[PDB]
Amino acid sequence: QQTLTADRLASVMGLDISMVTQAMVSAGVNQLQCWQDINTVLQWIDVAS
Amino acid sequence: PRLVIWLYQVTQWLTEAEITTEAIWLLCTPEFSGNISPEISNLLNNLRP
Repeated sequence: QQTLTADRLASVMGLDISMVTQAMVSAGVNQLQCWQDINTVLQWIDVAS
Repeated sequence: PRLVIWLYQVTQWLTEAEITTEAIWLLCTPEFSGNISPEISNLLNNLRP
């Protein structure tokens, strides 16, 4: 479905909510629709770390 | 000091019992996804008849 939220993903994967929100803002994605958005967010998070 | 002793005792127990902090968090957290899971759907489908 399209009910995945940033907070749920951050809690599940063990990241910090602030980092996930900032990565989502930077990557230009506002909704986690497909795997591409998640991949982009994770790439931004990894580069930042 | 009570909080410090509690943290020390809990961490020692977790290290001795070979349980990661994430596992204990999943065991004792009060938060939940709030979305019905495929396991629950299968349980309901098998239980209704």
